[PDB]
Amino acid sequence: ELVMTQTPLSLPVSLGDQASISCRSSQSLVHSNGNTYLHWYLQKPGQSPKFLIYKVSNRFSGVPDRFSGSGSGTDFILKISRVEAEDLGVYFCSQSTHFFPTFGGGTKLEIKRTVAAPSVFIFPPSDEQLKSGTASVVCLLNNFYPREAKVQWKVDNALQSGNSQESVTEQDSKDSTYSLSSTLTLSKADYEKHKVYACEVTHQGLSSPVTKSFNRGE
Amino acid sequence: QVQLVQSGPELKKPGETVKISCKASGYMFTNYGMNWVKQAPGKALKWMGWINPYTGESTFADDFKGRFAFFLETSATTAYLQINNLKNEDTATYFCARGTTIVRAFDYWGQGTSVTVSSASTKGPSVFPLAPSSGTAALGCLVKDYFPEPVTVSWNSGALTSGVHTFPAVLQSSGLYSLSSVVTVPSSSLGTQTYICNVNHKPSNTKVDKKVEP
Ligand SMILES: COC(=O)COC(=O)N[C@]12CC[C@H](CC1)[C@H]1C(=O)N(c3ccc(N)cc3)C(=O)[C@H]12
Repeated sequence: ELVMTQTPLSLPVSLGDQASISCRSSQSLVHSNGNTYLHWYLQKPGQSPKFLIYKVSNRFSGVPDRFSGSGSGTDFILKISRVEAEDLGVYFCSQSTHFFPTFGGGTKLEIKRTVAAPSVFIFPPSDEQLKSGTASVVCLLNNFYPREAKVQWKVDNALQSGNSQESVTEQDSKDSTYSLSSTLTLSKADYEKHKVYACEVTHQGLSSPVTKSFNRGE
Repeated sequence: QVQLVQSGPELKKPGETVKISCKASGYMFTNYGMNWVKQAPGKALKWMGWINPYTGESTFADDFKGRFAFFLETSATTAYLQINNLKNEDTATYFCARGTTIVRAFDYWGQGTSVTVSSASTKGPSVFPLAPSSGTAALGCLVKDYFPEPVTVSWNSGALTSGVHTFPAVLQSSGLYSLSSVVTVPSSSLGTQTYICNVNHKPSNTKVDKKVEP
């Protein structure tokens, strides 16, 4: 069967620069009938793939001219000259010259942009949840770059470990930033043992860690 | 316009059967291939097979011989994928994609249908407001303790899309998912504009709407 190999797995690239994704089949993709059936798709996060390039070098309808396919035989390139924020996603090549059609492993294209500080918001647990018997405290870091961020929780000024979770969005398709939530989950009983609830953020954008807090019953 | 609209998410027990539908519109149904592609959480796409509406004929990749069938309802321009004897390795997102045979490509895809194979019963989420306090204020819904993925979240019946982040679901030691959806908004509209998040978790038939106030 037909291995297709994409490189790189992840391609970091700056706005306005050129991105090159390479794709390489175990055997030649030229059909006995003259044609090379190598295609490119793009999948943005949560979304179904979108048809991008067909037969090596032809853009599909509605596809920006800045996308460009090339190569022959066993090796192919997709070029995204002058990159835009909305170009973010996973790029797949696909051969259908030989039965059965295959897809390469995909290349995730990441944008690089200037550092950008988070906005931090804290959320007490609600009454409705408190009366359901648990307490979740939510800390939100909105629109930041780069991704890596240190979020510590402090409860009455004691450092917490291993009782919170983080979730991170995909890079935003307009401004390429990330957002993150840290959630402290406690039982309503542990919760009422303390008054102060604080999340302290450390990030490349901020010159000093930012702390966002509240005392219970506010 | 070519549209490929597929049936909603499923939860199934190991060994059961699932039929997934993909309703096609906007073109002569019988003149293009119907292809099915499997995608596992975090994985490359895999071509399962296709069926040829014109001949009724099906063709499968090696890995998908045996437990997999494709059906057609020509009159209703609907294609199906049935999987028998479900295993955990079938837990995935499945896409139908139209085959434009003139250049042998998949030009239009469905939105995907996610199928979780689990021994566990479903569990609808509890939904709690994340409330704004004190020119830009944040506010949200906490969608707590559900199984399986996914939930759909929208704000104000979809009429508010800007400044909204629905986070990836995370698992807790309990075996269940939780996520938050937040939005940022002008802190001046807090006392005019009313904000409702709409949470939908089909595998348990939970459809909640939750007012988020100060
Ligand atoms: C040896 O080969 C085999 O065992 C079975 O081969 C396949 O099923 N090939 C494929 C190739 C691309 C795509 C997916 C798979 C389908 C397609 O569009 N055509 C196609 C080709 C030619 C005309 N005229 C119309 C339709 C196919 O045959 C299907």
